[PDB]
Amino acid sequence: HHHHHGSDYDDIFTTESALKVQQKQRQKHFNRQIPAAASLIQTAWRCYAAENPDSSTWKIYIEFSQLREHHRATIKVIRRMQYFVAKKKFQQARKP
Amino acid sequence: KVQQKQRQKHFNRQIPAAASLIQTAWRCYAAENPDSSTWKIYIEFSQLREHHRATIKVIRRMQYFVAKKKFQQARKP
Amino acid sequence: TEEQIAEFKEAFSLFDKDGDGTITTKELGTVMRSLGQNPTEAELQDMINEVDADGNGTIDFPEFLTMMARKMKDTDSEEEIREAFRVFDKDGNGYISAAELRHVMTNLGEKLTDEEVDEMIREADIDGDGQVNYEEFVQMMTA
Amino acid sequence: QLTEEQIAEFKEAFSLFDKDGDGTITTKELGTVMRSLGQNPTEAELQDMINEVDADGNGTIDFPEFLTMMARKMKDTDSEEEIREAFRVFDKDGNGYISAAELRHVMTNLGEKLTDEEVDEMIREADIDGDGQVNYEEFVQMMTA
Ligand SMILES: [Ca+2]
Ligand SMILES: [Ca+2]
Ligand SMILES: [Ca+2]
Ligand SMILES: [Ca+2]
Repeated sequence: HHHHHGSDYDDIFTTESALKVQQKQRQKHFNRQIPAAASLIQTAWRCYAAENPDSSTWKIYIEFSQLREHHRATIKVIRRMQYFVAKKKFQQARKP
Repeated sequence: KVQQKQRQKHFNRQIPAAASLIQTAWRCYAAENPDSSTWKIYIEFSQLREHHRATIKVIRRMQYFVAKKKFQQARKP
Repeated sequence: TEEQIAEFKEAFSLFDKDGDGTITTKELGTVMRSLGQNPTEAELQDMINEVDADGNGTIDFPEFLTMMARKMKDTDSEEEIREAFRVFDKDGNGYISAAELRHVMTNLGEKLTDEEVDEMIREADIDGDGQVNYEEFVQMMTA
Repeated sequence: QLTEEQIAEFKEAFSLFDKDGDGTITTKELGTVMRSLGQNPTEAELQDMINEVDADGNGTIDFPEFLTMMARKMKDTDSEEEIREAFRVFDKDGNGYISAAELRHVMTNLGEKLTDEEVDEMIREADIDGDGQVNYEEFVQMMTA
């Protein structure tokens, strides 16, 4: 439990494969960046596109596009029936 | 020409009929156009849409902020 | 055509939850009630009687196809629409008042929402000062 | 930045995730909405999502925490430069341009995997081509306005 300056130059440490193998550390590090950068671009754009109500990033939701396509289909059919009824009833109304 | 009451009541039934023909014809025309909304007359489904898009917009930005933070860590040595 | 036959087959199934290949009034009434509408047995009878051609009271798939394939954009029926417009036109020529249109569209027949007749009126883009020429409209509906 | 029914808007949005009425959004609450329609988030991902919103660290979100997140913004800030350097990762040449076909790859085959039709939208919003060019600096300030 003491300490004083020893002043000895020669070294028998045999010390310096951590040089080009610490490379690996900074390749793993860049390898992490690729998924992260791709995700940032994707999530940013999907926030942009989402503000556009018709621009189809909404088609990625299958059930609801389904549901809309079924919704519109029912309406068109009904509306055409109502038309043909309104059509016949009008020429009834006109014939003396 | 007393039989005008019959001829007028005859016309009286033509007015609702004409109005309906115009309305049913246009609603077929408006229907082929998917955004142009005669579809806003369907309340619960329009609400269902707004509820749908609301949920997405919220979700999509939680994912943004997560993607945001995860990128900042990926950049930091 | 390929596209649309498949489309019609799917639309038919939307009204026929039964899978039996028939569409009854209660089937049709259910679809319209699900869409927030309140039709009556008469109106449903009328709708079906205009489609059902064999008089059995219900609609099959061939009968359904015939109505979907039915003409609408035709030489004969845009003249049927034009004279419906002529009913409301008193003067004699070809304009109906812009204010008058909103009145009859919103307050008569099937009625109509103000946003819907806004779409009509901006689909218009005609005004002497406030006047819509109706034959242009019928030819818009008929292209 | 704040109006009348911007607030009523968010109050309803909060209630869409909270079927509880308790004023709380849990992972099961969030997981259900995503699983409702229509994707498959693991039991992970959800905590991350919530931990980025939850600021008092009790594992769930209340309405003020929900407000803070949408008070938060993308275009009004710098983070345009955060997106930019995410683009620089893929640009090898050093020029401000990334290949049109390369963008197709990274948007569809990496990360959250966008659809083909989605990147078409990106590419038509692009309107940039020498070979095909896509200066990602204009894409950045397109998203941020
Ligand atoms: Ca049946
Ligand atoms: Ca039949
Ligand atoms: Ca709750
Ligand atoms: Ca909390």
